[PDB]
Amino acid sequence: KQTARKSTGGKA
Amino acid sequence: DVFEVEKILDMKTEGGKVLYKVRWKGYTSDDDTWEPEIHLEDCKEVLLEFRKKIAENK
Repeated sequence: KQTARKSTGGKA
Repeated sequence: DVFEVEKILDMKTEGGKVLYKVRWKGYTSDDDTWEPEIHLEDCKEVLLEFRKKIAENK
C-alpha cells in the first residue's frame, strides 16, 4: 500500500 | 500523520523543487494536495505508474 504525509498548511 | 495514496495525478516544479499532486484514498479531488517529492519515499509504485503514463503520452 502506498502512503505519505499530507500537507495541511502551505502558502498563506 | 500519514495517509494512504490512491494515485499521483500530476507534477510541477516551484523554486527549484519537484512536487506531485496526490489523490488521497477515500477522499475526492477537493482534498487533493501538492506534496514535496521528499514526502513520497513510500509511493514508489504510484509514482512509477504516473511517470510511465506521462512517458506513454509523449
